[PDB]
Amino acid sequence: GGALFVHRDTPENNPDTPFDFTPENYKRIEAIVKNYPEGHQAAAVLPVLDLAQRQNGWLPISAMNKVAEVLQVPPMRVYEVATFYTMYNRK
Amino acid sequence: LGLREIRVHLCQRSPGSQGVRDFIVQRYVELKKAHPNLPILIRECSEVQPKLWARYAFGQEKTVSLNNLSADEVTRAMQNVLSG
Amino acid sequence: TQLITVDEKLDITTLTGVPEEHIKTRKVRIFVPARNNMQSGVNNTKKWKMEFDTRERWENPLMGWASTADPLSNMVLTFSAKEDAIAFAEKNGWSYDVEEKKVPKPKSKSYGANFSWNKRTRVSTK
Amino acid sequence: GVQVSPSGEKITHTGQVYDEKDYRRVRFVDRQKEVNENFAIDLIAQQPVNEVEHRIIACDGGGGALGHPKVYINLDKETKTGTCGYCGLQFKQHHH
Amino acid sequence: KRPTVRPRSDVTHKQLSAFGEYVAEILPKYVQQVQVSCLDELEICIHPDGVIPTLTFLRDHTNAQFKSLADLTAVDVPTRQNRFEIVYNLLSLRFNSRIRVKTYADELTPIDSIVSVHIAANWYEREVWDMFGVFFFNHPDLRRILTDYGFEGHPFRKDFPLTGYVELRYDDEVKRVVAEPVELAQEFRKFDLNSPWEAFPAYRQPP
Amino acid sequence: PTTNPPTARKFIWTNHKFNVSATPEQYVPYSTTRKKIHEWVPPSTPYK
Amino acid sequence: ASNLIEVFVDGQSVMVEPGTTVLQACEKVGMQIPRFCYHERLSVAGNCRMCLVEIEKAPKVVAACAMPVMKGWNILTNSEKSKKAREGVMEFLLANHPLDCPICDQGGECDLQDQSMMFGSDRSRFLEGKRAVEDKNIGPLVKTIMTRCIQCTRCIRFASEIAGVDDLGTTGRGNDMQVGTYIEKMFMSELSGNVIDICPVGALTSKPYAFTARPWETRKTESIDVMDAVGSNIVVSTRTGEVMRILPRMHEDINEEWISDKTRFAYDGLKRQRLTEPMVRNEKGLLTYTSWEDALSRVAGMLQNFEGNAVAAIAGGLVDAEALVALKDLLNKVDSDNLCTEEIFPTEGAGTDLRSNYLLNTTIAGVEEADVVLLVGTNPRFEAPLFNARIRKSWLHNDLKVALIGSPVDLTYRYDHLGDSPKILQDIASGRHSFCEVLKDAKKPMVVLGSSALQRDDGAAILVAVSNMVQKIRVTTGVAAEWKVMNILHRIASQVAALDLGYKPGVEAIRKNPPKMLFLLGADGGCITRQDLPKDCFIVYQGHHGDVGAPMADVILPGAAYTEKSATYVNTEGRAQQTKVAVTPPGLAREDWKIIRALSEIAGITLPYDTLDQVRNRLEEVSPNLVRYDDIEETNYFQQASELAKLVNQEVLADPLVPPQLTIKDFYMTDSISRASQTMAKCVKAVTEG
Amino acid sequence: TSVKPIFSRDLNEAKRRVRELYRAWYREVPNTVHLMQLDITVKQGRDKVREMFMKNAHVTDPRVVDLLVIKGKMELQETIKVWKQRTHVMRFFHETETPRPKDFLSKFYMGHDP
Ligand code: SF4
Ligand code: SF4
Ligand code: FES
Ligand SMILES: [Zn+2]
Repeated sequence: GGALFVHRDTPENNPDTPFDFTPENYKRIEAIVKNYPEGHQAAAVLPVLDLAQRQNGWLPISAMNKVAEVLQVPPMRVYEVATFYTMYNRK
Repeated sequence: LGLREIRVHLCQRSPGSQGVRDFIVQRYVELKKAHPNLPILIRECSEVQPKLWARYAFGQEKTVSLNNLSADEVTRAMQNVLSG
Repeated sequence: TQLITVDEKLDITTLTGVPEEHIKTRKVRIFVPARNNMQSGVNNTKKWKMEFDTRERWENPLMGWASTADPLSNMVLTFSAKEDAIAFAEKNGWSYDVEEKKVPKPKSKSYGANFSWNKRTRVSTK
Repeated sequence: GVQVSPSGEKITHTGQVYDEKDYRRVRFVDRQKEVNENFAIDLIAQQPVNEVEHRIIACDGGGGALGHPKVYINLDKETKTGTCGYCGLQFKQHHH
Repeated sequence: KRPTVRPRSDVTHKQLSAFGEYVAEILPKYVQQVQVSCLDELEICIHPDGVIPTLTFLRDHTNAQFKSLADLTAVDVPTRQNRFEIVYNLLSLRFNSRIRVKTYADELTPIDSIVSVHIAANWYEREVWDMFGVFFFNHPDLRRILTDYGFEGHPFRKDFPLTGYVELRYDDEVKRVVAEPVELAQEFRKFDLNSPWEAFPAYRQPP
Repeated sequence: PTTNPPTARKFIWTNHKFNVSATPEQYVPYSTTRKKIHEWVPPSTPYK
Repeated sequence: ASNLIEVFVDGQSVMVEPGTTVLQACEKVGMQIPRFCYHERLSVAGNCRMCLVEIEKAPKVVAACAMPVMKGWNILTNSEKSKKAREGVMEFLLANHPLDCPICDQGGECDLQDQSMMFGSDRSRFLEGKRAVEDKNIGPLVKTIMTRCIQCTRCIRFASEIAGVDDLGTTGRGNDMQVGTYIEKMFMSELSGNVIDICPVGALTSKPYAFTARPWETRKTESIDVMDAVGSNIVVSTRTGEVMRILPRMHEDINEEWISDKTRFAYDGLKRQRLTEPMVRNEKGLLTYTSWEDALSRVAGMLQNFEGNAVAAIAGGLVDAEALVALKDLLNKVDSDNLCTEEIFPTEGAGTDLRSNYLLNTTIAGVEEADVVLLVGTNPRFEAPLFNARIRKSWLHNDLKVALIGSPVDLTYRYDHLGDSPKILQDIASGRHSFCEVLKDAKKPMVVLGSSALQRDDGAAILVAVSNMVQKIRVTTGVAAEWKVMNILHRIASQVAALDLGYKPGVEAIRKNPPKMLFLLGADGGCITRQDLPKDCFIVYQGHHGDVGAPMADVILPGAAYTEKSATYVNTEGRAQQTKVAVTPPGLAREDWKIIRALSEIAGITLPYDTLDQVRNRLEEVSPNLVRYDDIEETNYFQQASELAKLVNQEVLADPLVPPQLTIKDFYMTDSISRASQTMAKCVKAVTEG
Repeated sequence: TSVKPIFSRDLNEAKRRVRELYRAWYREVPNTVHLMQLDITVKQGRDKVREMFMKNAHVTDPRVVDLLVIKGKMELQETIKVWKQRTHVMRFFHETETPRPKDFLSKFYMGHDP
């Protein structure tokens, strides 16, 4: 239903959709990542993703992919989070 | 003569084949330097009676046992094969 | 009726009506059937089987069915151990190539390994 | 439909026909080759898509216990159409 | 009380177990592994040297009047070295009870006949011979009963193919019915049907 | 069937046929399958 | 005593190591507890909750897949609580499961069916409407039908822990949890078809095998794979004289339960571009159909009029030891010894005289004991996956540290990339490369070289440099004298047997002294060609496909395939493994050694052996390692080979040695059986497109 | 190495029985080529008897020999009495079975069978 849990590319929501973090968001991200041990930085996924949501208002696929790229995580490990938690707006 | 191959059969852990392993480690190197282009095959197996197969031209093979020898009997048999 | 000294190897070929062909030219296989990986059941990996060599199968021109001149194409015997099968084969005069039984090796397993501080067992898929 | 081959033999709905050089066509000499002229694929294609207003529809075929097991079909993908696995009926989300 | 399961009474179990003790302690020289089943059936296993004594005792003895030989069978189990499990199912009209006696044989290990006890066993022993290859002693006329007049083999042996080794037809050349090696238009299809999941844990074979 | 008639279906025949054995227009069996294994198509050119 | 502990299973006692689970103990006493999520090679996950048992004097039930066993615990497998837990879990699993069994390829071999019949109830009190899920599309090999997923996570854990993809997961939560990807993405790795095997409920199925059969019909023949040189154990399912699929076997030492997609999906080539009849040239120079008598007479004449150094043979990779030894005996009886392979191994030094120099002496199961691994000129991923899978298993559990001298690739695991040129070898040996520190502090290293690196002209130089490095490694670390550091990984099945049989590897001798009567047995790679041979050279080609060697032939003797014959194939370790007959060859095709013995009889020659046992007695004569089936023979003569090979004056070329299979689109089609498969073509067309 | 004997405590008594059986068959052949109206001579029948006897000449266990003699006496009964017709008697000669050659090469030309 409305919460489909799948993603079919569109012009508004595609990997080429223009998302990117602001130089302030990057420093906030650095701090967040610093709030966790040095080997475990894949735990900032939730705060960084909600941050992107705040900047952009919602979450397109490019946003998740960029979060992954930043944290060096597989993007599916971010798709799972986004789909699981409801505070994350994918429309 | 018409010798083409020498293929040595033996065991890895057995007394009878003890003469072939010593022979190998001490002289296979020098012998394969002397005859560089001659196959000298060692196919060591388990619970196999050691033998020396010398096959000459037109597919004709010989076989002389090596059970419970020293390395010197092995050397003499191998050189007898080589010479003919 | 006391005992008798036979002192030879058993041979039953002459009493089984089996033709020379299917005794001399037959290679039996003795084995424990391998588990089917489409399933995790291990109850068909217990009893030893005896299976014969496969022979020709040609389509029937009329319909297109599989034909054979091999009576033993579907012969399967079930034994509780390896020596029993070897004895049956020797007795009936067949040639056999045996295949040892494959038991999985015991494996260390821990649910905590999935959650580790420094090892690579740490999984990202709960 | 029932199309013929260069030899005149009719091609069944399985795509089967004997080659011109095949000797197995003597069985059809002074006799006929039985084919079914009603190809089920063309027929089930001739049927229309049944629209629905629910995202998940069931299909028992028809007649209840005279049809097939009841399966449920998802209709989220608005480009595609859901096809029963037993019958070939198609369904589409009306409101997309 | 439950409508699908089968009503079970222990009284028959006790009766048959007591009679089994009776038989075991009255024929120790032959009796092996008496046993009774969940379904009420008595099974007395013996050494083949005891066939005639056991059956004669069970026929003539007063507390055991099994004087009707219902059946006489064999069972090929190629695993064990003595394959054939010969079975004697019997009936007492005086006590309205049955009993089963079993022996074991081999291709080259014959047993004694019981036609001196039960004349019903002539044809049954001929059948066992024709089907499995077990030879009986002191049999009046031991020949084939069911197989063809020149048939080679014992078909009920598990090692014998279901379809046999030969096949018959008529040949105009010789003007006779002849036997040719088997050749089928459709080969029998062997279906592997055993489920790989243990089904009855009460019969589990410990390794 | 003049009062309780059958149900109408396209694929049903409109002309019943009797047993047509020992005639033409009879039934001859055949394989409804295609070739399983395909042979190599040798080239039309020589090695020269 | 050695930290074991006593535990009971319905009274019966058994001593189990600590950390052992309830399930493993119940197995140790022969009992198999139900399962839908535990697979014996994947991380534990207590999801299905079908493993539930009660512990004596314990209120609730534990998950036998995850609960370790404590002292004195009695495990009640067949008590009321356990039965009712199983029945409840079955009710729940089947509540939303679709009535698809008669269209589900998993029918007859479904764990859900059998566990419902053996452990669950026979009724449904679900009076509601089930759910449905829109099916994915993850490629041309795996068909996804996700109304049938019981969310066991096996696919996910397998992709992550064994394949190393990490592209599968669970989207959503609750009853609407959708296993799979969140985006359209083809899941085309080289260990993808095993997710089919570990999905118990037909959600993931083979598109090729779709609808083609049912498990009870199939007759199961135990054979091995030949696409690679690992010797993967397989079962060949047949249905009325026809191969229906390839299904793996279990061999904890080689292919525990896995096989490559090339191995299980390239059986569609045995149904295409096949040689079924002996062919011969007509006056016009075209290939026409003829008999066995005629072609064998032609070949026997041509053989009679030739002698040594004018005759020659070539093997191709899918060849069996029997054909190799028979052809060798034939050529020997006509005095030729130019028997060559298509794969280049260096005879410079000890060559094939010592098996230590062309085997995997640290057998595949030795990667589990190792601490450091060094890859030279290999992409073991695309070249011998199961070996790469074992290296990944070690990299996971035993913290193995990998390194690679070669072109940078993925490998599905992380590795220390040193360089590309082979001059890194001298620097690792003489003790100047960073890696030397690891190497010195290590305890059980193993170097492994790729035949691919030996195909370039500097194979002998690479080999001698690796020998130097291995010797100095053994000297520094202090190996135990039973640990083998030097290894060689082949990508060609018949190679090890050919080298054990005396074949002179490489086609250099042919180029050197070209023949007038060339034998071309299974060779369809294209090393030699008529532009390199005299004019009017009589070529006779054996084989089972018509890819390369048959077009250029004057006679064609159609042979058999691995699913069509019994044959010994030796793997990189020396483990002789026998194939078995599942089908007979098509048309007038025949066993290869049979063809060759008949050829001899037609000629004045006559080989002694009329049967297969005699051919294998001959094998025992030549090399007795070819008959010890499933066994591996230790070989301990590397010191001498190194003393000998320290005397060649060749140096490496400094060219960056890179492997031929650099991506997966260069993995699906490598031999004729693969190039003749429409399925592998579908795969390449999926990967190249995206 | 110790077993129960069926009839013969050694191979010589079994050979005595085998010879008795050979005599019986050799004496019977003519009566059954007369009665059954077989279209063969009396020499062919006795050659066939001898061939079927040699077919099991390799045996050394007296029990196998005793059982073979029992089977032979069963057949001789079926034949002395006319329980079996000329069909079953001529089954022995295999007048229609195309004789498979023992030449490796012919077996190679026709089929995959060894
Ligand atoms: S798709 Fe199959 S393997 Fe994956 S979680 Fe579902 S049932 Fe398990
Ligand atoms: S997975 Fe099993 S239970 Fe489900 S539809 Fe397929 S065969 Fe039936
Ligand atoms: S087997 Fe334990 S929860 Fe699945
Ligand atoms: Zn439907």
